[PDB]
Amino acid sequence: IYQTSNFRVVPSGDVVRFPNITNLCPFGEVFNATKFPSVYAWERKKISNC
Amino acid sequence: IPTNFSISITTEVMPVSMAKTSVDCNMYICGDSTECANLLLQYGSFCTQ
Repeated sequence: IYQTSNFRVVPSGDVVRFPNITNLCPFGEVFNATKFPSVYAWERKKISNC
Repeated sequence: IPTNFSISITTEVMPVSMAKTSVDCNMYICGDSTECANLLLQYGSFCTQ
């Protein structure tokens, strides 16, 4: 018996994980709110960087 | 001159073998990096020795 080289198992797949929310968008706060303006006096939003 | 006898038994511990160790220098040094192994190959065949 003569030692010749070393064997290695080449990885086939790949696993990448990410955190839960990472500053989730406040869409949920605007969707299910408590006060909603009328149709003639509707108010928009400026949701950005979410 | 002795007049009787005394059959005694003694012990003696002597090592005859040790731990058969085997260290893979390809995994000890440069575990999974490719450029690390490329630079290690420049130093010669020390791992084979």
